[PDB]
Amino acid sequence: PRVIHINDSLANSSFGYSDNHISTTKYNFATFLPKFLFQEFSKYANLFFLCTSAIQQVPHVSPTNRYTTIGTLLVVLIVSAMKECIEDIKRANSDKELNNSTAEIFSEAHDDFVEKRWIDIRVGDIIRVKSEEPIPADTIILSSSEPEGLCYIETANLDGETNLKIKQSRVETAKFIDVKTLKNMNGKVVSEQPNSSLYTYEGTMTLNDRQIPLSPDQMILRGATLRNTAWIFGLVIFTGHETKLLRNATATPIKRTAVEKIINRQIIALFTVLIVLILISSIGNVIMSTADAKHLSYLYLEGTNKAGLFFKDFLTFWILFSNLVPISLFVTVELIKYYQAFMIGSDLDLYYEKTDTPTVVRTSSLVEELGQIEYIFSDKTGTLTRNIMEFKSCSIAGHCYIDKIPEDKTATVEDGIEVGYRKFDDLKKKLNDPSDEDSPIINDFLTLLATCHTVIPEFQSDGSIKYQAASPDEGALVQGGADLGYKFIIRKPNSVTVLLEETGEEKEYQLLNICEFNSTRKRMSAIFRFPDGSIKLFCKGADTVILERLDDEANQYVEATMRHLEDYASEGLRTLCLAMRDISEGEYEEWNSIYNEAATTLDNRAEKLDEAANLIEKNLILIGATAIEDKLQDGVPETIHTLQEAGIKIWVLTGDRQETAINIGMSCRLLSEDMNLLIINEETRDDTERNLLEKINALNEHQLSTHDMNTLALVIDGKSLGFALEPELEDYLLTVAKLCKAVICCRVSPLQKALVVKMVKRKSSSLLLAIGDGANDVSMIQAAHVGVGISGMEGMQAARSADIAVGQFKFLKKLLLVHGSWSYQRISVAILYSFYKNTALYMTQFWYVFANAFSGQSIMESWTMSFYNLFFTVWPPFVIGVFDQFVSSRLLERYPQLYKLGQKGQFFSVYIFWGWIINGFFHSAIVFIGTILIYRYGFALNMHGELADHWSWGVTVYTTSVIIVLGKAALVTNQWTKFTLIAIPGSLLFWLIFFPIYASIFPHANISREYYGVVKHTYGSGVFWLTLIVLPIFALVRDFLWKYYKRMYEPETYHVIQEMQKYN
Amino acid sequence: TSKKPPNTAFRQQRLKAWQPILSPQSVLPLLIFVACIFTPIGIGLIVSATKVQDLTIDYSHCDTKASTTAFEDIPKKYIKYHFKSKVENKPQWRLTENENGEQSCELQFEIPNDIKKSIFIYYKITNFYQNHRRYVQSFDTKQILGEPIKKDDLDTSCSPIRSREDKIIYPCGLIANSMFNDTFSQVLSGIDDTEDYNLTNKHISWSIDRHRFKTTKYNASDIVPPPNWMKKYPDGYTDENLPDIHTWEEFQVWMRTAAFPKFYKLTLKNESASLPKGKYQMNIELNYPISLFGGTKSFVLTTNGAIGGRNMSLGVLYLIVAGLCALFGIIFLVKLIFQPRAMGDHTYLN
Ligand SMILES: CCCCC/C=C/C/C=C\C/C=C\C/C=C\CCCC(=O)O[C@H](COC(=O)CCCCCCCCCCCCCCCCC)COP(=O)(O)O[C@@H]1[C@H](O)[C@@H](O)[C@H](OP(=O)(O)O)[C@@H](O)[C@H]1O
Ligand SMILES: *[C@@H]1O[C@H](CO)[C@@H](O[C@@H]2O[C@H](CO)[C@@H](O[C@@H]3O[C@H](CO)[C@@H](O)[C@H](O[C@@H]4O[C@H](CO)[C@@H](O)[C@H](O)[C@@H]4O)[C@@H]3O)[C@H](O)[C@H]2NC(C)=O)[C@H](O)[C@H]1NC(C)=O
Ligand SMILES: Nc1ncnc2c1ncn2[C@@H]1O[C@H](COP(=O)(O)OP(=O)(O)CP(=O)(O)O)[C@@H](O)[C@H]1O
Ligand SMILES: *[C@@H]1O[C@H](CO)[C@@H](O[C@@H]2O[C@H](CO)[C@@H](O)[C@H](O)[C@H]2NC(C)=O)[C@H](O)[C@H]1NC(C)=O
Ligand SMILES: *[C@@H]1O[C@H](CO)[C@@H](O[C@@H]2O[C@H](CO)[C@@H](O)[C@H](O)[C@H]2NC(C)=O)[C@H](O)[C@H]1NC(C)=O
Ligand SMILES: [Mg+2]
Repeated sequence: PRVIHINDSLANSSFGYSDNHISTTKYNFATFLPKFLFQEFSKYANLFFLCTSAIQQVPHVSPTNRYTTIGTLLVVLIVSAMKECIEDIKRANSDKELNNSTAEIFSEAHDDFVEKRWIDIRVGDIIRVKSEEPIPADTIILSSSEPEGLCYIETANLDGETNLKIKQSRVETAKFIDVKTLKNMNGKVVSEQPNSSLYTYEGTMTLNDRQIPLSPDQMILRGATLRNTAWIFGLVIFTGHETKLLRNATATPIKRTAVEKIINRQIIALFTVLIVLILISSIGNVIMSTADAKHLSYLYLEGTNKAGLFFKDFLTFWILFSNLVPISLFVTVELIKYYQAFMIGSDLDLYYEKTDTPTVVRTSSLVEELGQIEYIFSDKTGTLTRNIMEFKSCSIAGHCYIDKIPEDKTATVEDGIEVGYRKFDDLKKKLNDPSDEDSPIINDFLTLLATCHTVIPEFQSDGSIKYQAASPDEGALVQGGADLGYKFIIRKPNSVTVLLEETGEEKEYQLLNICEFNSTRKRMSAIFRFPDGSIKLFCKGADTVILERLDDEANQYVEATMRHLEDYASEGLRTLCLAMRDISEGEYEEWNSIYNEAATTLDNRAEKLDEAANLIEKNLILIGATAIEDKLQDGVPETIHTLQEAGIKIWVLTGDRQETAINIGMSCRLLSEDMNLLIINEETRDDTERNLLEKINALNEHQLSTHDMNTLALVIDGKSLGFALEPELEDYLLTVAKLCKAVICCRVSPLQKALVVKMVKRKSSSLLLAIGDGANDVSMIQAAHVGVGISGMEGMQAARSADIAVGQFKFLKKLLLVHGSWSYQRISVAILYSFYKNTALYMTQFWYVFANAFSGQSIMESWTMSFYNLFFTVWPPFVIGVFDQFVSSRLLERYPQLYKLGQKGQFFSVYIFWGWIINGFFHSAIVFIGTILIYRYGFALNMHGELADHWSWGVTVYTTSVIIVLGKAALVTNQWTKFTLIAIPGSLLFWLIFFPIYASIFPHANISREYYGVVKHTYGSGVFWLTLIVLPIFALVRDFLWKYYKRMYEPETYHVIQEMQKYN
Repeated sequence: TSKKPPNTAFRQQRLKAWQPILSPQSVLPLLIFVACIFTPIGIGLIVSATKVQDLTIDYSHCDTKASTTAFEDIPKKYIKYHFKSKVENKPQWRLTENENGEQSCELQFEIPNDIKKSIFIYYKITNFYQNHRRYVQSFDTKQILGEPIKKDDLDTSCSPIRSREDKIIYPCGLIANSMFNDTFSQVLSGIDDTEDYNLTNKHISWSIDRHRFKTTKYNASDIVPPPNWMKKYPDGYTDENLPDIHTWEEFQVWMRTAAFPKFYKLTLKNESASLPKGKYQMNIELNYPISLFGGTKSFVLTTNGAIGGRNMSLGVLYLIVAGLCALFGIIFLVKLIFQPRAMGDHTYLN
């Protein structure tokens, strides 16, 4: 039991409950290393280098300095740490900006609510939350500004439900309205423990004398939002991380890409070749130590114990060759992906002006995957359409009315039953005079438009009234009645006031009861009481549900309305049927007792209420139908066509029937006038299996020509899709879906889109893209590979949980064609170059074992080799992976076929990996032999007959190696910007200026005692400036010639496109 | 409060740049220019390397395969020479031993032309890996600088040769122990109407060596010679026999680790006058046995070159680059002439 006092902040503090601060930071200034170290030492390179530096602590084993590997390791570690700290500070900024907000807490001494901060709120405080502002914590309501004690909370954060919940206070405590009388109430609230079950609460609030029970009907969670109430009084019972909703928060799992697996395979290959090289070197060492043990006596070798000598040689070669796995890659690729994520949300072409919402990339670990997507599971409403509704047409009393009549069927042909289009003026002319028979039906329709809804109107200072509608179609129906002449005005509780512009007098209708919307019902019923004293029932719903519950003997215009639903469904416009019935008092008093039967069962409300209402909706009289249109977004007919041109099969999921989906697909340029539609509409499971078998055997028996393989589409319904996804039948649907070009699913259940996505992703090798809107398909985004959330009016739930937030569907044409091709082409070249620049240098240590008797002697210095990975070869990679464009963005959307190059995997494969590796091996062997042929006896100097040494040659090797690496980088680049000259030649100049300063300053500090006088023997010698010119060209001529040959005689698509870009 | 991203040239990836074109008109001139600039440099380098006139005599096996009573001819297998003129008299050698069995090899050769450049004399040692890991780093620098380092503060690199018979070894290092000790005559003895030719023995090592190798400040009862120095310096170190590593320049030259088992070591030089032609004789105290390292010692007399000394690796590399360029350029030219690409159009090859 959680005993909670009401009016003393000192009494509940003795329990020591949590505070109100929300912690969203990953690290902290108190416990930082014990977690960051364990997080960092979890991959492969980190643990490998840690073990290397740990082994490099034994004496007479390390070929170089004792701190040549721990330096780079600590540098990359502190780089990762400072990046994590920067992101933690950026998160804590918004954390404090959200926590330092204002909140009103009651004061016992002041006897009034004082303004304070959110973080000062404790468990047990009495708070007063103002007009339509959200609840600060888990509070139990004491009173409210509403007379009974009710309020309206919005639960779009703790659920996906879009309606508002009626949370009411108890009537035995709602009499505390005034702030000055809040001091005279004493008692305790025996609450439950903190949980995460949202819809269940149990408590016991004891008042001055006796206890009252509590329930989740007076429990308001933190993600909710107060609405339609001036203020409320709440009692904080759970705060901070002790609430119901933020207790066990969900954690996003690690989403890995295929490029990561290719990198893992390449690292395994590098480890294997490392083991092979170490084994060969150790074998050479042991055989030369055993064979020439008599001539190598001046070294005073062991000889008497070779078991330890072999292991020591193994450790020495391991320490010398451990630099073959560059740890700089795991940081370089991460920073490149981070910059690429930053450079996406910085483009105006991905920014919406009508809403002021740019692209927000939440996860940068899935940026290259934009260049290899094959399926797109897009939504219709919200994604394709503008999510706005407009009342276009109505059909009542067997007629049909529009304002803008087109001249194709302006002539009503009078083919028996009237079909055609008449003006709204003749609607008002048959509305004005009361002598017509249809005018009581026309007015019962036009009141059903303005009364049956649940819109809350509001006035402004300009006088233009704004309607607050829970659905945009009802709001467009209300605005259609308002501009048609029946303006809807002030709505107070339990009555509706309507301003009638025909007579000029303002009427009013007494609202008796409304039944809420349900997806199982797809209805909405509302009993009313009139100025006549008569009780009428209004009911709106789909044509597929209410047409069974009519009296067809009474009405005579059902066939006209069904043909108007047939030519309405031929244009894809969503429609609703409107029905009414006069009822008597005795049946309303019984259905009131059936409603108090449902009021008695709070445990069961989904089963009891909705079918208790359907006891009284057994029979209705049809008034007619309405037609609300939904405008399509701009650019969609072009974007979808461009995506289909590139070879991307699109799956459009529409929550309507078959014909509407076919119409909206034909209008959206998704299909064509000659595309074979494999309609699959069957109910029996065995019949669906037979249909699938017939389709597949009719398709496989004949060949598929070039026109037949492109002109194929699939159209499926909801029931057929639900019956075609069984573990024993999904293979047929999968193998029949890969042949068509566009899939159109109709009447799809919300919880089945994620099922389709998981089915496609579990038995295929392609990457998916789930774009949608609203919390109804959030499961589609959290389960696919590359999720996309459109910032719309249906709620910002999808935008906060999607990997990329996009303004509209028009932007995808530039998100997957340019920012996908580039994001998949840059990272591959960057990784290949990072491998090549390391293998081409740290391999001379292996080619040198043929000259130092396989001793494992370092050819170069100890600190220069470590600086090679920090100050000389870290800028060309960033330039070639961020600031390089192999093709212009203007000439990339025109030829979408280039996306196929990224859709298959042509610029990144293990074959090209081994090619770059063997090219680096070739360059290493070339520089080694070219240096050993020149530095033969060391007599290559003209300074009074003085000779070279072991270091003046290693320095030359290092300089030639870095020059060749920079030359290869320059040959790889595609665009010569003003930032490349500071990376590739800038590094060369940096080395040429830094080497003399280092060699002249540092040796005087007992740190690098191997550079004494090497400056004169290198710069002053005429061999340096000659080898640095004769060797790099000799090593790069092969790559230059091969690139010219593949560009000239055997080009590809991107080659020809770049040629046309350069020449035109 | 406007969340609109900036509009410029960097935030829009609209930076000015240039795209390189691999057109044959932009490739063939490059290669022909590379060839036309590398051919003269290559021929100049090979001409400069041709002017190196030197000599090398493998004086090994002089203790067994050389005569004693007269100067017998040296087999052509050992002698090597590159001079402007031809050699008329074959180099000869003799074995002469004195007191205490101190054997010595007397070589006699003939220089057929006056060398105008300065002369240098090295000893080439083969199959003596100085670049071995256990050999290059095994020497202390503080003892070279001249300080009385205690026993417990000695360098751990010279571990085996460290503190013998509980006495601090002065040159703790494998490089100092295995030192080449074939004393040269310091002068070429001219024979038959030919004067001698004095040589300089100092100022041969690096400047930093002469600046760092300072004379030690030890005593004479705490330092002992290494096991390979017991002959020339018997009865341990004394107040007078204490060597001075600042003037003893051969020790400074030998400490510089070479790069490959085929190396030189500067011993004698003369940069003051020209060496006239004639017959010369050189005495070498055969003290370094070739059986200790399994290689072959050699006395080498060279001059000096702008690039090095009798080596054409740079020239042949220049020639290889020029040949590859001039070959591939003409190959691609005749390939585009006899059969052009004719593939400039896309032709919808998607
Ligand atoms: C005395 C004369 C000296 C002449 C020297 C000449 C040597 C030539 C040797 C081989 C060339 C043979 C034929 C030449 C003709 C064609 C070459 C075919 C080249 C080839 O497609 O695959 C390459 C592998 O290539 C080696 O990695 C090269 C293979 C090297 C393998 C080395 C094997 C081990 C060697 C160790 C020797 C050690 C010996 C011991 C010495 C030390 C001890 C003494 C792949 O890497 P790559 O970066 O170039 O990839 C290219 C390139 O990126 C670009 O052109 C293309 O992109 P784009 O078109 O879209 O822009 C791209 O599609 C791709 O084509
Ligand atoms: C020129 O350089 C030659 C190469 O080092 C060198 O030849 C070696 O000289 C050393 C020094 O005498 C020799 O080492 C001695 O070897 C004998 C066995 O042949 C050992 O018995 C001897 O140890 C002895 O130990 C006794 C007890 O501790 C001690 O009292 C004795 O004094 C003595 O130290 C030495 O270890 C070595 O065998 C020689 N040959 C080789 C291949 O190393 C020349 O002497 C040197 N000549 C000159 C003039 O400098
Ligand atoms: N107040 C309401 N009362 C009864 N039926 C309604 C209704 N509002 C919508 N409907 C009907 O419910 C059907 C499907 O359920 P829902 O209400 O969730 O619409 P929906 O999710 O399909 C939006 P869209 O049709 O644009 O895809 C719609 O076709 C609509 O005709
Ligand atoms: C220059 O050469 C002459 C001989 O050409 C050297 O004179 C000899 O010196 C040695 C040294 O002990 C004597 O044993 C000889 O008797 C000398 N010969 C003659 C003819 O004088 C002279 O020492 C050399 N100069 C230097 C500085 O060594
Ligand atoms: C280089 O060699 C020349 C030629 O022998 C040396 O010049 C001789 O030096 C000695 C020194 O005693 C003189 O006696 C001779 O007269 C000199 N020769 C001539 C022709 O004048 C020169 O000294 C040597 N350089 C050195 C040893 O540094
Ligand atoms: Mg939607």
